[PDB]
Amino acid sequence: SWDVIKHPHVTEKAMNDMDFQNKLQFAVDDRASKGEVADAVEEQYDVTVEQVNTQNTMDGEKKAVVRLSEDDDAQEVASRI
Amino acid sequence: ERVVTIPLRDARAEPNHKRADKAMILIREHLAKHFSVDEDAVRLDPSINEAAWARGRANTPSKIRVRAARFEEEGEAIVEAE
Amino acid sequence: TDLSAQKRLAADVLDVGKNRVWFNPERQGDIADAITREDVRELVDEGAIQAKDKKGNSRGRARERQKKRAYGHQKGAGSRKGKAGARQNSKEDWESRIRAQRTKLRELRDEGTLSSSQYRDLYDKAGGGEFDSVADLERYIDA
Amino acid sequence: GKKSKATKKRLAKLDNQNSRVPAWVMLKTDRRNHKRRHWRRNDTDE
Amino acid sequence: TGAGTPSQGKKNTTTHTKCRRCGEKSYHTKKKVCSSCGFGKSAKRRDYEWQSKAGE
RNA sequence: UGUCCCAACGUUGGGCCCGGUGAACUGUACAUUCCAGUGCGGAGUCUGGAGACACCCAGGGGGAAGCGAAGACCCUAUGGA
RNA sequence: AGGGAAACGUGAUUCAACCUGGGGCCCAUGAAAAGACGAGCAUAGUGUCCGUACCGAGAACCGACACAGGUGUCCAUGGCGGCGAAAGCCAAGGCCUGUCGGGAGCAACCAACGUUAGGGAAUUCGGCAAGUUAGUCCCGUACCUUCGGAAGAAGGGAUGCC
RNA sequence: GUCGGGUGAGAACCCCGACGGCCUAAUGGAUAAGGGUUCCUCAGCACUGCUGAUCAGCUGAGGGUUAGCCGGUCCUAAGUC
RNA sequence: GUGGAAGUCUGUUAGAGUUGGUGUCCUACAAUACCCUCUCGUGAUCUAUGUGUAGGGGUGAAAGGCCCAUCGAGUCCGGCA
RNA sequence: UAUGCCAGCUGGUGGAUUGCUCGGCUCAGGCGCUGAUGAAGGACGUGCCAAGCUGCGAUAAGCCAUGGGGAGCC
Ligand SMILES: [Cl-]
Ligand SMILES: [Cl-]
Ligand SMILES: [Mg+2]
Ligand SMILES: [Mg+2]
Ligand SMILES: [Mg+2]
Ligand SMILES: [Mg+2]
Ligand SMILES: [Mg+2]
Ligand SMILES: [Mg+2]
Ligand SMILES: [Mg+2]
Ligand SMILES: [Mg+2]
Ligand SMILES: [Mg+2]
Ligand SMILES: [Mg+2]
Ligand SMILES: [Mg+2]
Ligand SMILES: [Mg+2]
Ligand code: NA
Ligand code: NA
Ligand code: NA
Ligand code: NA
Ligand code: NA
Ligand code: NA
Ligand code: NA
Ligand code: NA
Ligand code: NA
Ligand code: NA
Ligand code: NA
Ligand code: NA
Ligand SMILES: [Sr+2]
Ligand SMILES: [Sr+2]
Ligand SMILES: [Sr+2]
Ligand SMILES: [Sr+2]
Ligand SMILES: [Sr+2]
Ligand SMILES: [Sr+2]
Ligand SMILES: [Sr+2]
Ligand SMILES: [Sr+2]
Ligand SMILES: [Sr+2]
Ligand SMILES: [Sr+2]
Ligand SMILES: [Sr+2]
Ligand SMILES: [Sr+2]
Ligand SMILES: [Sr+2]
Ligand SMILES: [Sr+2]
Ligand SMILES: [Sr+2]
Ligand SMILES: [Sr+2]
Ligand SMILES: [Sr+2]
Ligand SMILES: [Sr+2]
Ligand SMILES: [Sr+2]
Ligand SMILES: [Sr+2]
Ligand SMILES: [Sr+2]
Ligand SMILES: [Sr+2]
Ligand SMILES: [Sr+2]
Ligand SMILES: [Sr+2]
Ligand SMILES: [Sr+2]
Ligand SMILES: [Sr+2]
Ligand SMILES: [Sr+2]
Ligand SMILES: [Sr+2]
Ligand SMILES: [Sr+2]
Repeated sequence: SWDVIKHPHVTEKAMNDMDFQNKLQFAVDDRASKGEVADAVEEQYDVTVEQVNTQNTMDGEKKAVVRLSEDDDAQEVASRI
Repeated sequence: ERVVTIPLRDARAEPNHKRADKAMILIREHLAKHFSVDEDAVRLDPSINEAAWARGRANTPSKIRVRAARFEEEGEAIVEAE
Repeated sequence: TDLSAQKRLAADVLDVGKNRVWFNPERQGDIADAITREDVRELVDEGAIQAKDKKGNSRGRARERQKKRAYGHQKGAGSRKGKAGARQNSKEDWESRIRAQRTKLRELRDEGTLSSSQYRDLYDKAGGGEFDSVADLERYIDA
Repeated sequence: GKKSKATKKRLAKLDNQNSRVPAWVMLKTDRRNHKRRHWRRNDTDE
Repeated sequence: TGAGTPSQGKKNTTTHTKCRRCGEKSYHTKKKVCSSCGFGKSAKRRDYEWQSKAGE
């Protein structure tokens, strides 16, 4: 059984999305859908996911951009891992 | 420092579409010679460049009055229009 | 120092062609440190980076010519290049003439000057190309 | 062109294989990536 | 127009592609038949005795 | 009407000299040749004479029956199509 | 709302796009299907999956090459010009990379090309090559003809500017 | 192209300014196929680049492609299985 | 006068093609290229993509033309030393 | 004595030769079927750093049991 979340995608562009747009970026299993990415993220960090955009990368993986609700704080979440 | 009149008739030896270029060379050689300095030490102020290229790359003025100064420890020249 | 990247950002921030952006010669060092677009806007305000003006062709010489020609000059045989029918489309000219003649006849009729039957006789003659112009038609109407 | 998801995975793999033999493998084996490919000089499959 | 160099410029059609079955770039995407392993043509694998010397 | 009589002058890019880059063709050997002869009768190399101090630059190509291609002609093969 | 340093216009002509009609042609007749309309409105929820960079060519494609070749589409309404989507010149935009330079009034010779007195095809298999003519308007136009044509026949005159 | 200047151990050809030019159905803008990371950044010049190179489509290391409404996906065409 | 037909004319519009120079090139920029001249350009027109026809078989307004630089019988491997 | 000829000397270039063998070649004996309980093959993954090979399969150079083995191993 493959997992949905592989690991946080941490790059300059990721941090900006984290500080300025309350978004977290993840490397995820390319078989995962936007919905499966949302669910998994909520269950792993106990947050509320608002929107998920995906992209199949030229690294053979799938990258997900997960925006959290205004109730949660990306900066603080990512900072505990 | 002195005012000199440089003849550029020898640029006619080079193909017409490139006279401006040869002019700028003759000017450097003339000053280097008449001020007893190396060509490498002669600095042409852009004013002179613009004067020679005024009518494009093929139409050079037949002469040009230039004001040049000579000095420094290594020996160099600074020239410009007048 | 190599500022070609800065030129690209400047062209975008100033919304102009790269060939029109101007970088102050005495500030290559500062422009060279400009990494972000924000760094570029900053230098723009400082005036270290500006946009050269674009030109537009003057139409003065054209306007004088237009006047001479609207006045009927500068169109002698030696100035024509196209065939006569190319200088003025003949069917197009006929449309102009025939419509003008029919409008004239139509006004004379509603006005009472012409009876529907005199109007018909003239209208059909116009359609047969009987009159060179409106004046020519009027001159005919006057018997 | 338009690449499918699979085509894309293969292209990615090829890109990854196009890296160098890690420096430590040099020391360890005490002294080349024979499969080094260039986008221009070479031609990939498909 | 020469059959050589000038006619080579018109070649931008994709025909043979990586085959799902054998991995060779021999699956003709227009015929949907692999020229190397026979995929799309036969369940059995493409094979011939002439692929080797007669007595070997 | 420079095709010609009959060729001239000029223009641009090469050519020539300098920095840098830097191949290929071809090579049995020897080789400064020329006039005659001889020879499988079409010789830089054999014979007799003549000429010939070495090396280098530029040139137009007389010769090397020049280089390139196991003659596309012709014939022959108990050959092919 | 946005955008602009600022002003943050008003009318007109000619009018690509797009809309809608009329006419003509065929021994030629110019797809199909899914779908949509027909068949109202509020609020809410859902809208997953794949592609998305960049080149697109005198260096990113094919041609062994960073090859003067080959390679589809749309920008066909930028200004002068003129019949014009022609030439030539110029904007917007792009470029100095159809990427080795330096030097000799820079010879011979070669590639492209300009000008040649008098003669004027004598040259050559042959006017090959080069040249002559040229746009537009007016006059005028033969043999022959399948009556369409030949015809821009030919020949003659005019041409700017104010 | 030229004159100044910038960077650098090093500059004809990497960058700035000026002056001088080239392209107008293209030498400009958007793209199809095809290529496949060639895109962007930093650091480099042994390799590649018709000379040089501090530059680059080159080398090293990172980064970059986000869609209910743009394509695909749906329909059927010649025709194929 | 109107009308606007045409395998109609002119036309480097786009686009297609190629008469002559027996020009340039001919270890090329190029295993068919370059320049000028020249021909077609509303149609038996040109063009993109998709699709079909396969080797004694196709396809051919017929040149033995064309079927991936290969054709009076493709290419590959095998028969085969 | 320049350009240069012949032979050698020192140093290159080159990789012959001699020596060496983790690979071949051939013979002999033994053995001999796999797959819908999804094979053989391929693709893509999988390592702290990992491009190639080998292994392995999201439990990814490996997990468990029994026996062997042994103070080393990755
Ligand atoms: Cl109507
Ligand atoms: Cl798309
Ligand atoms: Mg997406
Ligand atoms: Mg850099
Ligand atoms: Mg008419
Ligand atoms: Mg990379
Ligand atoms: Mg023979
Ligand atoms: Mg014969
Ligand atoms: Mg026979
Ligand atoms: Mg080039
Ligand atoms: Mg004369
Ligand atoms: Mg004669
Ligand atoms: Mg002629
Ligand atoms: Mg077709
Ligand atoms: Na990863
Ligand atoms: Na390639
Ligand atoms: Na002449
Ligand atoms: Na000779
Ligand atoms: Na035969
Ligand atoms: Na116009
Ligand atoms: Na260069
Ligand atoms: Na009539
Ligand atoms: Na021709
Ligand atoms: Na055959
Ligand atoms: Na066995
Ligand atoms: Na590895
Ligand atoms: Sr990557
Ligand atoms: Sr290529
Ligand atoms: Sr033909
Ligand atoms: Sr061609
Ligand atoms: Sr094609
Ligand atoms: Sr089949
Ligand atoms: Sr078989
Ligand atoms: Sr002798
Ligand atoms: Sr010679
Ligand atoms: Sr109208
Ligand atoms: Sr894009
Ligand atoms: Sr483009
Ligand atoms: Sr091209
Ligand atoms: Sr401009
Ligand atoms: Sr260069
Ligand atoms: Sr004269
Ligand atoms: Sr004659
Ligand atoms: Sr004669
Ligand atoms: Sr006349
Ligand atoms: Sr160096
Ligand atoms: Sr780049
Ligand atoms: Sr016609
Ligand atoms: Sr025509
Ligand atoms: Sr000929
Ligand atoms: Sr000629
Ligand atoms: Sr030839
Ligand atoms: Sr027409
Ligand atoms: Sr062929
Ligand atoms: Sr054989």
